[PDB]
Amino acid sequence: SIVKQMILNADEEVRYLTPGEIHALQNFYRSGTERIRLAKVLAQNEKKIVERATQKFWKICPRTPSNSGNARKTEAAMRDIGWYIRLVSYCLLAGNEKPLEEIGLIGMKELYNSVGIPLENVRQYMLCVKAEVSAMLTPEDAAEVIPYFDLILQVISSPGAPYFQNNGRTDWQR
Amino acid sequence: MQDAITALINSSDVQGRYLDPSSLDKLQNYFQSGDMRAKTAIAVSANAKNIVTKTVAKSLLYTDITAPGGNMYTCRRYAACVRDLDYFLRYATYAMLAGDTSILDERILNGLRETYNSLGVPIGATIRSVQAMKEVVTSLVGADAGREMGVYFDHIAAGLS
Amino acid sequence: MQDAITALINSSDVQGRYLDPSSLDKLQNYFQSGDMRAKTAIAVSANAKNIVTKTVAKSLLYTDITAPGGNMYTCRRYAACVRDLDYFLRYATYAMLAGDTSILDERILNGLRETYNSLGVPIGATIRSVQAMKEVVTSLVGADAGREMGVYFDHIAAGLS
Amino acid sequence: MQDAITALINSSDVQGRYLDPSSLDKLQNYFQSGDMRAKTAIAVSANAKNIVTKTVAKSLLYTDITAPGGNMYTCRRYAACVRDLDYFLRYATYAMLAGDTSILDERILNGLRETYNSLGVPIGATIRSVQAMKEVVTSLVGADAGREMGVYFDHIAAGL
Amino acid sequence: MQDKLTSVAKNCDLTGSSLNREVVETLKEFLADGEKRVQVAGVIGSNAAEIVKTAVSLLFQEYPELVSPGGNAYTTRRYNMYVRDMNYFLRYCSYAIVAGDASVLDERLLAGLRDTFNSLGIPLGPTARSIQLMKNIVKEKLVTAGMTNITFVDEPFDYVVREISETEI
Amino acid sequence: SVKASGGSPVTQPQRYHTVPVAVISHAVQQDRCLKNTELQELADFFSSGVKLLEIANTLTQHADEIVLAGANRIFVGGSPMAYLEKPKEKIGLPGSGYYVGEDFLTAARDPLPGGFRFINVSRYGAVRMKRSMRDLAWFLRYITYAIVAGDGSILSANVRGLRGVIPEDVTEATIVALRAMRRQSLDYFLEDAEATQLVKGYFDLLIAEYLTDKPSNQVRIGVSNDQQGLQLPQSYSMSAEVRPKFVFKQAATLTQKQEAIAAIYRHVFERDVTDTYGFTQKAELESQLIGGNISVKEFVRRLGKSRLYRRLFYEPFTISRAIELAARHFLGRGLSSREEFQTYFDVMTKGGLPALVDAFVDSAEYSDYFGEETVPYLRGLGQEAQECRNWGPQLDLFKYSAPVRKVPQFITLFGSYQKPLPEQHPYGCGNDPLEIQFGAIFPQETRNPHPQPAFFNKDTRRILIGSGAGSPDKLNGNALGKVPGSLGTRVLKLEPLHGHQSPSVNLLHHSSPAFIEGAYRQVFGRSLYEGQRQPLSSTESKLLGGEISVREFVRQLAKSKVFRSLYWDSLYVTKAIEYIHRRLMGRPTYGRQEMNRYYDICATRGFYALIDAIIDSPEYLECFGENTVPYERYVTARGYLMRSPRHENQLRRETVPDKYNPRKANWAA
Amino acid sequence: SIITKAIASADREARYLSPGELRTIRDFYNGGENRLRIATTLIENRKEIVERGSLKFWECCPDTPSNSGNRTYRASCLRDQDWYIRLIAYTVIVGDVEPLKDIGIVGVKEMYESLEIPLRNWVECIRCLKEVTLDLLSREDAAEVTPYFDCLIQGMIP
Ligand SMILES: *[C@H](C)[C@H]1/C(=C/c2[nH]c(/C=C3N=C(/C=C4\NC(=O)C(CC)=C4C)C(C)=C\3CCC(=O)O)c(CCC(=O)O)c2C)NC(=O)[C@@H]1C
Ligand SMILES: *[C@H](C)[C@H]1/C(=C/c2[nH]c(/C=C3N=C(/C=C4\NC(=O)C(CC)=C4C)C(C)=C\3CCC(=O)O)c(CCC(=O)O)c2C)NC(=O)[C@@H]1C
Ligand SMILES: *[C@H](C)[C@H]1/C(=C/c2[nH]c(/C=C3N=C(/C=C4\NC(=O)C(CC)=C4C)C(C)=C\3CCC(=O)O)c(CCC(=O)O)c2C)NC(=O)[C@@H]1C
Ligand SMILES: *[C@H](C)[C@H]1/C(=C/c2[nH]c(/C=C3N=C(/C=C4\NC(=O)C(CC)=C4C)C(C)=C\3CCC(=O)O)c(CCC(=O)O)c2C)NC(=O)[C@@H]1C
Ligand SMILES: *[C@H](C)[C@H]1/C(=C/c2[nH]c(/C=C3N=C(/C=C4\NC(=O)C(CC)=C4C)C(C)=C\3CCC(=O)O)c(CCC(=O)O)c2C)NC(=O)[C@@H]1C
Ligand SMILES: *[C@H](C)[C@H]1/C(=C/c2[nH]c(/C=C3N=C(/C=C4\NC(=O)C(CC)=C4C)C(C)=C\3CCC(=O)O)c(CCC(=O)O)c2C)NC(=O)[C@@H]1C
Ligand SMILES: *[C@H](C)[C@H]1/C(=C/c2[nH]c(/C=C3N=C(/C=C4\NC(=O)C(CC)=C4C)C(C)=C\3CCC(=O)O)c(CCC(=O)O)c2C)NC(=O)[C@@H]1C
Ligand SMILES: CCC1=C(C)/C(=C/C2=NC(=C\c3[nH]c(/C=C4\NC(=O)[C@H](C)[C@H]4CC)c(C)c3CCC(=O)O)/C(CCC(=O)O)=C2C)NC1=O
Ligand SMILES: CCC1=C(C)/C(=C/C2=NC(=C\c3[nH]c(/C=C4\NC(=O)[C@H](C)[C@H]4CC)c(C)c3CCC(=O)O)/C(CCC(=O)O)=C2C)NC1=O
Repeated sequence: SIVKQMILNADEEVRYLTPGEIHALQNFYRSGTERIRLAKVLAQNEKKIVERATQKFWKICPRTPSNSGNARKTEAAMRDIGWYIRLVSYCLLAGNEKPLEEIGLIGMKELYNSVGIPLENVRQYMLCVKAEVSAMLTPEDAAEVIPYFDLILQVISSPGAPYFQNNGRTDWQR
Repeated sequence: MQDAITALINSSDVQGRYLDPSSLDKLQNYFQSGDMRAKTAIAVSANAKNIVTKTVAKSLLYTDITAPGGNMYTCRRYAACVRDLDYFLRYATYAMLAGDTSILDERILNGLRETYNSLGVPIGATIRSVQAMKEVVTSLVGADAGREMGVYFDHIAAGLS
Repeated sequence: MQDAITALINSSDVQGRYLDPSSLDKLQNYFQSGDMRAKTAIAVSANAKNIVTKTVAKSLLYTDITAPGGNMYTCRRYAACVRDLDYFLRYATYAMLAGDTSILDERILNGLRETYNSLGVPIGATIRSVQAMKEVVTSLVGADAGREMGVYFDHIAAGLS
Repeated sequence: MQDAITALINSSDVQGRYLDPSSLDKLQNYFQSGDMRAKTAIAVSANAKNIVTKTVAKSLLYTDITAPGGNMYTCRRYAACVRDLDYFLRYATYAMLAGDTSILDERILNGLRETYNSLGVPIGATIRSVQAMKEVVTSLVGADAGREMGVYFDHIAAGL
Repeated sequence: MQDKLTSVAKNCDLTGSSLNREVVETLKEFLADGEKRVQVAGVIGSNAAEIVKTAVSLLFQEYPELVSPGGNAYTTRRYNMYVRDMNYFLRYCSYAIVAGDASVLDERLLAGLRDTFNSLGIPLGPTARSIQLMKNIVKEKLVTAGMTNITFVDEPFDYVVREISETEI
Repeated sequence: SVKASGGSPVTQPQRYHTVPVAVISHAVQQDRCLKNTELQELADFFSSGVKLLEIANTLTQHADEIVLAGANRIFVGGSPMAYLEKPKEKIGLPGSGYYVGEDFLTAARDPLPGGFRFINVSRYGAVRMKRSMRDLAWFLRYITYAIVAGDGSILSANVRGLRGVIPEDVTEATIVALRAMRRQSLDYFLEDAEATQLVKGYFDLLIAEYLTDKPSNQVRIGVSNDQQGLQLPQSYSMSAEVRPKFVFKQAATLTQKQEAIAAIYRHVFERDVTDTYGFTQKAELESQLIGGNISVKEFVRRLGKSRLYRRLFYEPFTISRAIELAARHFLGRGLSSREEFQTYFDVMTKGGLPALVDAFVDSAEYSDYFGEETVPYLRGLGQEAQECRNWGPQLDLFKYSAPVRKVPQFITLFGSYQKPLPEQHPYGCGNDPLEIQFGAIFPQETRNPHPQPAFFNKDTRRILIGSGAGSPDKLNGNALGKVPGSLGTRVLKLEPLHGHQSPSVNLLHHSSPAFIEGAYRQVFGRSLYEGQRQPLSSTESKLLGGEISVREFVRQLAKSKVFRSLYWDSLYVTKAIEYIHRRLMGRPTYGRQEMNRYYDICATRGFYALIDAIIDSPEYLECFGENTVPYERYVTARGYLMRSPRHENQLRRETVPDKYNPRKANWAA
Repeated sequence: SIITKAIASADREARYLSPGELRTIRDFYNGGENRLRIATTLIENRKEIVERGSLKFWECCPDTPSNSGNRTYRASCLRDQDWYIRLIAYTVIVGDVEPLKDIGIVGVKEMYESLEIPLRNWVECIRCLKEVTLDLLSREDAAEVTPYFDCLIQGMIP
């Protein structure tokens, strides 16, 4: 959380929190009710967002482990997406991205390499999830929540799309 | 020495490209401001002696700097301080006309601190005098042209500090 | 500077004694190699500009150094690099004639590194250019004289690092 | 650090072409000489102390630099000179095994002139010592192996 | 490193003019654009990988010899270094946009950059071109997001170019 | 803004691994000759080199067939080999003799994966097709390179992370093509079972490493808020040379423990100096390490506090240089910022050298990198992401000549980063002579090196302190200058001469020998020896008879062989230019404009043309005319300060009380 | 400042500024105008603050070098009081103790021990100045200003 980060920074330098850090903490405390409301909103819309995002993702990328005819793989993919939405809600509550980093971002690429899931498929799935979250939430709620999904995407966005050394045609598949 | 146009041309030339629309817009801004720059140069040239007189009066006179044992004591050192203020005013006017601070980097601030420390010239008093000169010039040429000249006065002062 | 004969003379002179038989043998070796040194000097003098042209073509052309924004970009910087290469070739010929690298240390290398660092000249690129020049000279002259000149080219390259 | 194979691969790769017959011939010569190069590396590793002893005896002992006021005076500076000679021999062996002089340019000549000039070590005496070491190595490991070691000995000497 | 407010506050004591009218006016002008600076930084951070990828692809389009044999972007090792360094530049430019001051660029990006690039043979022309491409892409994204007065976004990138490019005139 | 430069060391980063390079690098970093096992490895590699060359030649001769086999497996609806661009030889380069004279006209005359979809050549585009074909040919070429090098590193470092750089849409296709190529390659031996094994291994390594999906960058987290965090792609680490890391284990045999201890000595002392200096107390420390009482961390801490470390890396150096060296010895890296130097300087001021050693060893960074059992090792280029701010200083610190430089290299650069251009010659501090009466005294680059280059552009103009010398008529424009040791109005001037013999006693301000000696003392800085004036006697006569002016006499003096030997023959060219300019013009050059002009004159025509250019300059005529011997008119800041060593007049330090009954409380009982 | 602290924290981890840090920075940029108004109030009233506080300080701490009959000592003490009031105003502009700490808290004990000026007398003077300042500020503005006085006092206590 932000309070934990301030305390760790102060303890590293062996000093009490400065007045500015205390004022930032007070602002964070004052924003707590709105943060909790946003987290509740995200929690209540988890299942429908996941379902719609899965539909869009299967429409986009069919050649995926979650669309290989295995029910276990489909359940696991939907569960992973729900987990990432849950971590984003944790970030909303905590005031920073540390829950996301410490639960689902550090080592995420290594985990998916070991499990066997292509990370571009994960990126496309998360883009679909971000689109669904933007569609469902109000513009303010989206403006507050989407940055964490963009933070997730930034981890698994390189190397990859876009590609510009082409003629722009996508029908070359044959 | 580079002015605004030469700086834009240099930035485009290292890339081997013609001036992009952003640099062309900057060039048009410089051309539009050229008339005000010429007017400010004329105004500062017409009042250079008075500007330096007021700067010395409001920042250096009747202090311990002009007293015996001060760095502006004796006529030679007083004249040298006035000459230095003339230098700063003239080169700030040059930089304002060019729209670029490179002239101050290459001809004013290079080795200025070492030279002043070698001679014993007070750096803080020089910075305060430059601030006073900026205030005088702003009162003389107005708020907008005053701020434009103050950009280069502040560049000199920041280089001295 | 100082050549082979002067080097042996000074080695004997710091001890205050005549040249010992080993120094006499070294002097005889230099005297016998003088003919080859003169022929190599003639060959390098005849084709100096061609040698530098081949060096630039081999090591510098069509690289990012001559591209816009590079250090050999613009005609003045290209000509300055060519001038430095001409200096290197002429002084390598001098050192080969003298049989000693003393002139290279005195005239070329004592301050070249700091000068290049101040100018932003890529030292790795100029070392590669000097090695390419050594290759060009050894192709023009021969193997034995090419190796003799490459001794001093290698000394220049080592002094540049 | 770069060996002959790296140099040839890089020269072919800069122009984006496979190994032409000239580069294949150079690589073949390097590989075929590798047997005797490893043999003489073994011999030098076995006789490094003797090589340095003979070199010092025939190039530095009983001269002015050993008498008081010389740079090899005091046991500390004698040991430092012997250590420098060992360094030169070991890195010459490295450069021979690599078939390239990059190791010498990277870890010997890079800062050698500055070190010797700041400490006052005479360059000429060091050059004579390196020459004596080259002669001793040639007499120990044979004619051709001695010559291909002397190439790198001369590279070190010309670097100074 | 310092941000705009810290530098202005310290200069208030340094120059001896204290909190006069010009300082107050500059502070008010800077604080007027603070929310836009935060928004610009958020946009840059949310699209960093896309910006860097687009800029590097356009750079290789305008410098096709860079990826050819003998080029500096030749092989995936050097390609990855290109992407890494462009990410460095974008990150520190976003920092400078937030702070409103170029001291972060001076202390953590440009100090010794020329020495490193001369040591490694990194060409400065393509570096400036890639920085300008990233700047153009960021401006396009900001216009797409609906931002209007985003002149300050030009300041870091251009500045960095002026600091790394060689003197031609 | 950032004009200070730490210099650009010549670095040659490793791009891939070769068997000889790997073996020799491992031997080098341990400071010992090749082992028997390593020599055996080298011999085995060399004896097999002919077979590797034959394999690579076989693959090269059939490169078109192999690439065609790869391309035909994935491309349909076109001819892929039409898009394969071969390298083009650069013929007719300048100086090649291709064109004689200025005449240029006569020179001429395996099952596919499930659901695999092929790629339509026409719809894929020319750009992408050329990309693909060059990629296949490049893969084959690097496979032959790996075969010759004896190491697949050139593949692994260049295909890990390639997936995604090559579009993710075609990664599967790429694999298919590679496998096809592999098949074709294996069709070209079919009789060895060893060459086939090698080709199979290299192709499998390429496929396996290419299949890695977005490998994570190695992050270097800043150790404090004054240090930046960085990232290094895995390819850079893989291609770089390998650090042999030693881990001390109490269960290891005595020989392995002694090897780790030798590594500790080689790192902390830059060399195993323990035997040379009679470090007998080492034995006790070694026991405390071998028995497991203390760790490598405590062993290094005790080594840093030993008398040997103090003798080697504290006594010869100042506090700043000692801190800079201890950074390398206890952290394997140089100092990052001036704030880090400030903290370590405060630590050293408070507690001394043991406190500094404790601050280094007890830091979280030490335990992060070396923990308790790992021997400290040198970090740097290729081991982790490097900073630009300490690039040059750290590269120079890692060299063996680091303990030979006494002037600090980090705090000076870190201080000058925050400052404008220094007061120095545009070509560096080594191009500034001592401003003395005579003698060209310059800082030698290789002796006590302290060069501080700065990025002076061609238009910088130096600030000079006027000396105030000159005749009263040639004053009042720059009369505000005053420099100690200046003979103000004592300039040497000789009015030109205009059928009867002269009187016996005719007196000028200076007698003819006195004026000639003054001219010699100004041009040469000092009086010459007895016979040295012999070559110029006729010139002196022409000056006494009015044939030539003082300007021509000065020009002839500066053109003499004595002047050339004193100030040109054994001087760096621009150092000679600067000194001759100071002697003849009376001032240092302003900047790179004059320096470049005179350097070009020296390069094209030589020394005499340089003398002519200086003497014939309009400024020389303005300042000295035809009848005045030159004199010193400007000095630098340092030259001015060297002539002003007394400041007792400015230390005058800094009455009736202003309060009645001071230092008393109100309403005291 | 908090902007600089956030940028340094992000830089250490080689990451862009996170949404939470950006929200914090936006909040302080929003509060900048209020902090500027408070600092302007401090600056415009600095002479009365120093006058009243110095009179109170010489009442409560008479055995101090400034209150000893030396005109130079008294002038320097008053100059220092004005200096610290202005520094507190500037650090209020910034919004964090960093400028005031960098200019006049780090090494203040060493500087005034070299000058042979008791640091407890300085603590008493800063207490008097803080009381006088709090007399002319609202509680909300005092919540912004007082912690910098307290930081200075803590940095001055031996
Ligand atoms: C009196 C005969 C004439 C005159 C004089 C006048 N002077 C001032 C102010 C200053 N005078 C000096 C003089 C000197 N500084 C030096 O270093 C030396 C050499 C040792 C001298 C002679 C200076 C420095 C000042 C500035 C004030 C200060 O004390 O720092 C004034 C006052 C001008 C003003 O108030 O602006 C006057 C009037 N005036 C006459 O009418 C006489 C002809
Ligand atoms: C006046 C505001 C302050 C002051 C100044 C002072 N300066 C000098 C002497 C010199 N000033 C310079 C500066 C420059 N020369 C240049 O060419 C340029 C660039 C255009 C600059 C900035 C120099 C070189 C000198 C040395 C002497 C000379 O004129 O050549 C003095 C006299 C120092 C002496 O005793 O020699 C003084 C007093 N002093 C103050 O106290 C003011 C705050
Ligand atoms: C065309 C009008 C004439 C001509 C051209 C020609 N050029 C080259 C090669 C080079 N040209 C340059 C030019 C410049 N470099 C600079 O920095 C500037 C200032 C902006 C200029 C004009 C350079 C550096 C080269 C070298 C190659 C490189 O770019 O690295 C050639 C040589 C081609 C070859 O390799 O043989 C030629 C022929 N030829 C004509 O017939 C015209 C008269
Ligand atoms: C060519 C191989 C490389 C190259 C060179 C280059 N040099 C300059 C400019 C200068 N070089 C020198 C060096 C010397 N000074 C000496 O005394 C000697 C020995 C006689 C040498 C070799 C000097 C003095 C200059 C003058 C700088 C000036 O313009 O005043 C340049 C021009 C740099 C500029 O900024 O204009 C260049 C390009 N650069 C390369 O990239 C080649 C690898
Ligand atoms: C006599 C007690 C023992 C003995 C000695 C011995 N020494 C040499 C030759 C040399 N001795 C030295 C000694 C020193 N150099 C120093 O700097 C110092 C410190 C002050 C000392 C003690 C050196 C350098 C030499 C080399 C020759 C020279 O002096 O130039 C020899 C001859 C070696 C040879 O093979 O020529 C001998 C025999 N030998 C014994 O058996 C005694 C126990
Ligand atoms: C012996 C042939 C001559 C000699 C040498 C001498 N050297 C030193 C000191 C040093 N020598 C080096 C050289 C290197 N160290 C390395 O690691 C490498 C690369 C492998 C090299 C080339 C160094 C670094 C030093 C300084 C550290 C040290 O003292 O060990 C000395 C001592 C100098 C002193 O006064 O301290 C000497 C005497 N001197 C001669 O006269 C011989 C001709
Ligand atoms: C004699 C007591 C000792 C001695 C002296 C010595 N000096 C030189 C050469 C130079 N001496 C100087 C000194 C000065 N430069 C100045 O400007 C002044 C003030 C007027 C002085 C005193 C300089 C610059 C030189 C350099 C050469 C020159 O003459 O220009 C030498 C010659 C050294 C050489 O290698 O040329 C000597 C021998 N040496 C001793 O051993 C005596 C104890
Ligand atoms: C080890 C040797 C090596 C190789 C081969 C390599 C490949 C490589 N292929 C690239 C691009 C590319 N490569 C391909 C295509 C393909 N590539 C294939 O191997 C397939 C056969 C084919 C698809 C069927 C395309 C389409 C691009 C351009 C991607 C873009 O749009 O950016 C790039 C990016 C640079 C550029 O765009 O020019 C690299 C570095 N890198 C290396 O270091
Ligand atoms: C935060 C400030 C900072 C910078 C900028 C920086 C740059 C930097 N770029 C490097 C590499 C590299 N950088 C590039 C390429 C380029 N680089 C560019 O900025 C261009 C876009 C492109 C050329 C046009 C390449 C090709 C390499 C590898 C060089 C090699 O082949 O060894 C390296 C050496 C490897 C390392 O240790 O990371 C450094 C230090 N380091 C820093 O700390």
